[PDB]
Amino acid sequence: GRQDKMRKEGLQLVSMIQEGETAGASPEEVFSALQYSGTEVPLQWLRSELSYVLEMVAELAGQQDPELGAFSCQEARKAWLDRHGNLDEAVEECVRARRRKVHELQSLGFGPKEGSLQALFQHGGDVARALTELQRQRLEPFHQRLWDRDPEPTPCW
Amino acid sequence: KEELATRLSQAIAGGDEKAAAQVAAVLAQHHVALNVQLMEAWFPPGPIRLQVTVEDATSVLSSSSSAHVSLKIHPHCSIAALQDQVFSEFGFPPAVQRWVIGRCLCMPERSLASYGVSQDGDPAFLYLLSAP
Amino acid sequence: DEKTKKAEEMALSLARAVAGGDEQAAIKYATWLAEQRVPLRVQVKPEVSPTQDIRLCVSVEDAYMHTVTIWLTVRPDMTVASLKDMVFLDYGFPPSLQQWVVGQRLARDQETLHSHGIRRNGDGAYLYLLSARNT
Repeated sequence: GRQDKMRKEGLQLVSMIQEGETAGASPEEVFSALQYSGTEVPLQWLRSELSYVLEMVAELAGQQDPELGAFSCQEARKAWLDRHGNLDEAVEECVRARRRKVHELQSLGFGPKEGSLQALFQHGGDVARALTELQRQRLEPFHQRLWDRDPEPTPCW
Repeated sequence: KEELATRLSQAIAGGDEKAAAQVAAVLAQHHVALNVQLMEAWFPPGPIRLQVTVEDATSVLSSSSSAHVSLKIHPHCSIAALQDQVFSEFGFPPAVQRWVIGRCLCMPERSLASYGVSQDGDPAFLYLLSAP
Repeated sequence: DEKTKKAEEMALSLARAVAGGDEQAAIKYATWLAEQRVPLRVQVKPEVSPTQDIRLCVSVEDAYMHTVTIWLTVRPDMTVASLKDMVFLDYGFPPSLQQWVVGQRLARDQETLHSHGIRRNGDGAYLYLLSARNT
């Protein structure tokens, strides 16, 4: 009975997901758009409106915890989309994702003072790529020694 | 960590708010990743037979019904556990599954029940992506 | 669903607060749930599958006695040859001069990291870097 309506409602949304994918929009983009705006034309909304919303997510993130440096669009987007277009949750998670990553980089040697905030911003919140960049200076002298006179002999194991 | 977790649910099941606050705050400072689930018993009972209609980018939609697959699964199950079962039986990793139940695209973290699944025959849509 | 719905929302919000370091929100949701005497399964999420990113604590020594500890991001199902390439791409040490050891045991290009005991964050390995003059 209500089963009929659930099937209809589902199909109605699958339809827009379907249109979206063939135009390059993920299903969480289409649905996030639908939830936020109520638009009948989600593709159009994404092209024209999304960047203003992501811009807002990043500034509000910076306002809510100004200790955490500056938020990137890739981080705003990821939060917006994991919370399906709920603005206040998206802001919460954008902040939380970055807080969590600064806490990890700190425990791995790299706090705010050694450039974690700048490297997280620089790489769209990608912890793996920030860690790489932050340890470059540590490996440079190993790179620079490779051809020095008189190395120790090749160990056997 | 794992004892603080135990102590957390003991404190909440206990009615003891202050003990819940002291332990929830400590786990928070440490960024502990938790699964916090309700009791299975609180949910509408199962297993239920879910009627799944699979779809993709080019499939021709129609109000023709015909679920391709029936799955026996409990309403208390997370959407993430439906994705694991479907990866087992059929080979499609979570990365390409998108679940639609009713008006909603589903979050992995949420139960089937929370999207209204509770009876045999209930309809859900599995949308499979073609470029992960 | 009764307001079993509501109790789930709050539970899930507590998990997000805790993981996101939001101390005051963790307090709020824990407080609301404790006050409703809600029985919950609370568990630490298991350490990841072998197809998921973990942090490897690599001890590095070179052919000139120099040592340093660095942290790589690996998946345990990845091969030593894939590891070698990662370290080549990132920092320029050619695969040819990377000698990986875990145990007292020189790992081989075909062997997975998983194969060698590496499975969680914090696990260890030793990278020996050969000179270009080593014969």
